[PDB]
Amino acid sequence: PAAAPGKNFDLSHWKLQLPDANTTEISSANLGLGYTSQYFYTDTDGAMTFWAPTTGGTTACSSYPRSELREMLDPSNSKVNWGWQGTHTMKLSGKTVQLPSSGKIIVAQIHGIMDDGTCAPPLVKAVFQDGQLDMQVKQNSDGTGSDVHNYFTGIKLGDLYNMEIRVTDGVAYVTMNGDTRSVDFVGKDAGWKNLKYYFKAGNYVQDNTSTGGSAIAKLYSLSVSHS
Repeated sequence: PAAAPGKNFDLSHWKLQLPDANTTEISSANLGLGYTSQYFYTDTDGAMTFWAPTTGGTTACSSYPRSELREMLDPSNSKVNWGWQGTHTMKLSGKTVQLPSSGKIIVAQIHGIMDDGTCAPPLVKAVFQDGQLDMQVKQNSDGTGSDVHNYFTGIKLGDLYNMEIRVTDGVAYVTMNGDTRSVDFVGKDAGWKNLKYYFKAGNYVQDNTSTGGSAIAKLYSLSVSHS
């Protein structure tokens, strides 16, 4: 077998969340030993790949199944996360190869978290459909209300894309393929100062129907920078 993704990529600052029955989480340490399964594997082109089925497990603060990386500043403490001040950036290149029957998955996020580690809302969701990418940014830190929608066209099922998600001083900057949009989330609602944040990338499958099928998403590069 080809080298597992945590041998190819530096995953020392991520944990992996799975769409198995008991929604399992593989620590950074285990990713580093070379964890691989039907959910997470190195494909023949080298890509780090998710398979998640729509009938998979979903946990307490998720309506849908995922095979997805969750950023761990401190591999042993998921309460260590970053905030609105300074600069925090994820860059990745990827492709979505298979969709569920909904035709929709999420391929990257910035998720909110409370200081005590409890559930908070998502801040940025990279919503992938064949030929429609919506980098949605939440407006209300309490989790009510609608998102600012940011639409990019022409990115097809199977196309390689380049993505950046940066937060600088409470402004979110969302970029597909050199097209950057921004949303001043901390200027829209000072409550965002009271929350912390971490990155996510992989396959969060927006379909939980019994007949939904499964989704495959790939990453060829993934890095996080905290200026």
